[PDB]
Amino acid sequence: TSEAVKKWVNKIIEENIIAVFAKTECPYCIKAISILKGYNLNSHMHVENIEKNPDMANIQAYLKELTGKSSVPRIFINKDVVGGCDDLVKENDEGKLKERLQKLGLVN
Repeated sequence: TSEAVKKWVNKIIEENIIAVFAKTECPYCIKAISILKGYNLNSHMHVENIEKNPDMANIQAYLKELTGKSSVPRIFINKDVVGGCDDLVKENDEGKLKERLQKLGLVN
């Protein structure tokens, strides 16, 4: 159950190069996802809405164990912690996001 939730989160992060944990009607989730889709990352992206899930609290606690925060969006790229939307904005603006994606063969 604790194990089940951890395995499920892990599976999301490990099966998808770009993994975003999000919730319903959240501007910073929407913004982050929109930025990532701007790199045409769709084919390698998975967005999980964790608010529509009976185990929301457990998922958030685990995301905090992994990354230091329980808030959404929580963004992983090839298993590495990017963080939230503000972290993504900083990486994108400073060229770090593009470099990440280049190394993954995702942007030419």
